[PDB]
Amino acid sequence: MSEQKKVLTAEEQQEYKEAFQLFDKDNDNKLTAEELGTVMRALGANPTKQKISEIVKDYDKDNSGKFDQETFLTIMLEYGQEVDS
Ligand SMILES: [Ca+2]
Ligand SMILES: [Ca+2]
Repeated sequence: MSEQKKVLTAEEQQEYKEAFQLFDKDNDNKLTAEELGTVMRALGANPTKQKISEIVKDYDKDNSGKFDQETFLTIMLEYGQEVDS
């Protein structure tokens, strides 16, 4: 295959699986605000810990201050692609 899709495809699933897995040696199956900020930076540019921490505490208040793969997979799946570039 000449073309490739790193979004809403198997490539995205594996990419994120290893991304969170490698950044989760504690084996918690989740990532804290700080951890999420590191992986999120790859999707955006380079935000501040205080900024990301505020979004995590506001986006994750009905659960906790951690991130679950299911949440990221659901959001990326509902968006259809999220990023265009
Ligand atoms: Ca962890
Ligand atoms: Ca949550």
